[PDB]
Amino acid sequence: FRASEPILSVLMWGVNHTINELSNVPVPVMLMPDDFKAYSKIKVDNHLFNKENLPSRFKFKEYCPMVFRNLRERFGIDDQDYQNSVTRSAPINSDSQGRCGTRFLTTYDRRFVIKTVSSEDVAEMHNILKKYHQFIVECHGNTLLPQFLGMYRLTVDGVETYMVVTRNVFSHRLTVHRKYDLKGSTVAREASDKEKAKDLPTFKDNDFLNEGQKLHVGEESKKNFLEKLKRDVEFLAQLKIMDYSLLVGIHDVDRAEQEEMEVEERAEDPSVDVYAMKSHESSPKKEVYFMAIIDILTTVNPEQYSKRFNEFMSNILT
Amino acid sequence: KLFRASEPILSVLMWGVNHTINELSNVPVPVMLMPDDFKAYSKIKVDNHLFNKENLPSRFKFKEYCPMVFRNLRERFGIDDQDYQNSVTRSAPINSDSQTRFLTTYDRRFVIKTVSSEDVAEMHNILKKYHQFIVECHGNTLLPQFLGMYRLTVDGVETYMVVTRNVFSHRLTVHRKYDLKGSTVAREASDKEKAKDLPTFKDNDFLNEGQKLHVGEESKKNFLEKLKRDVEFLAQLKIMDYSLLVGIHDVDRAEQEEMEVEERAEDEEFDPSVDVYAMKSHESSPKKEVYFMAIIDILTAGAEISTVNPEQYSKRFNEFMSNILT
Repeated sequence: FRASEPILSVLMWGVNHTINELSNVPVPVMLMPDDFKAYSKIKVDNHLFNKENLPSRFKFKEYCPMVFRNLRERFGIDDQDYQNSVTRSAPINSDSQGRCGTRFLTTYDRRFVIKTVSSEDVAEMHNILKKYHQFIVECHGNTLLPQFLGMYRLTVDGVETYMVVTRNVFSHRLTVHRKYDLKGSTVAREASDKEKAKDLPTFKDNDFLNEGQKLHVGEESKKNFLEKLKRDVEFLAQLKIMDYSLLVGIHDVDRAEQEEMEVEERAEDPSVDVYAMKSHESSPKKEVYFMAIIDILTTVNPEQYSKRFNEFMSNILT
Repeated sequence: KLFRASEPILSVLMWGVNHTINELSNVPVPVMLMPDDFKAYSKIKVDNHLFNKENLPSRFKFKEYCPMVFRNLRERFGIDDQDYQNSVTRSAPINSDSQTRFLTTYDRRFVIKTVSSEDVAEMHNILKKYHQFIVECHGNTLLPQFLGMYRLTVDGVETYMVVTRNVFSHRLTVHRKYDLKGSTVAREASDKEKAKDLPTFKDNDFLNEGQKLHVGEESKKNFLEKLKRDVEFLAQLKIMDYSLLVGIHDVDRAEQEEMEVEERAEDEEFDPSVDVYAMKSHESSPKKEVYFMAIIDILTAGAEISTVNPEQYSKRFNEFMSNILT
């Protein structure tokens, strides 16, 4: 069975079809250059058949099936785990920010996020995809960079929709009590918005800066984190990357307890290194940080944005 | 991991019966078939660029007629969809002895025929009646048991196919074959068929050969009763020109053939049908042979303009076949 929105049903049907389809096409010894130009396209038109959840006519297109499929194993994700996260239960909405873009979804299990990109972006992914993949080859899938697991284009009512599935920054288990969108840019737009008075506000640079923000990772982990950062922002620099920021999610354990308790009261802490990473445990007082670089796709010119982004983040940690 | 065949047409088939059957595994089995189900269909258009082409065409279309009705016709004939699927996708379907094309799954259990646009239409006209018939016979007929009907397109060329459980068994070999039409003497014999392969002998060939066909007296009854209602059903419609396929399997001969095969692994280097699976077989009154009989062409001098009609062909077909077995 499928979802609510006909597009969410065509998505589940698509990631299911494409992944199964891929289960029969053998894993190559290496990715040829054509694999970064290939794609799969499917046009369905069922008459009086199978329509209790799917549109009678729709199209589904998967960009570079082989390269993302490899990017998946490279990020240690089992295709079938990927498939079930998307087809088991319809993907719930998260919060599609009030600006550039359209929507932000997340699988029922909160593990993967489905961002609806633009035709422009889908073209950017293709330009960068080859280099980015080679980068991922020599990092062993260890980066604060978004780990792209798949990119699709669904069409319903002749309306094309582009999407870019990616493992989320925040964990699928633990809750993000306080969030941030550190751009690192020299003082411009970065503060009080209606957001501050929202469900979960996306505070910016100066908000975080004035809060004398506590981010004690240690001296062992802060090193390893900042060293990733150095090579990422440097990679992006190698290829003109447009205004990207660092996503910051904070999880207060003690607060989590209380919330968890009330839930248990009405009837009457740990991330997972691999299966929900990007997490960072606090040196002392119970907290977990979630940090990773974010809008790699799409006022001074960005090559200089690198050193600034790293220098801003270089001071956060302790 | 399921690779494909030689001809791109056989690869689009395996891809199709695999896609459609999996697709069907998610659409629940109805309490009953609505009238729309006999008018429905599923259509798929594939266009892969530089992807998945070591066995499949980069662009192709696949269409399945009335997915729900055949899927029901399948369980009604006691066939598991996945068993059906694997027979067609596990290993490319080999060619048979086409009288356009005649294929058979690697396991010899299902036969794939290439029908015409006309036939595909005939299937639709009869499909609701035929299905109702199958409902009240418990899948026990000498009539072809249609399991699926498709239309594949490659190089913009449409191809129609009608999958059906075969008359002959997938295990036992047919030593002598026949195509008994029952029609009053005419082309009641085979020309270049007598060639050397497995000849499709005809009425008069069978008639002159003093044909022994001892089915018994308990099975002869059940067969003729089963035949009476089929040819009568076909009559009720308009169907004609159909014949009865007859396959004979000599056990003792089979032994020898089987032995030499075992003998070569020595030098150079249980027995009958399954009522359920091979359900058209008939044991001979004496332990010596197995017969395979079922109606077949259900779709498509002096004075030509004044011949035999549907209602007349019925009684004749049953009367001719009524004497074959004893």
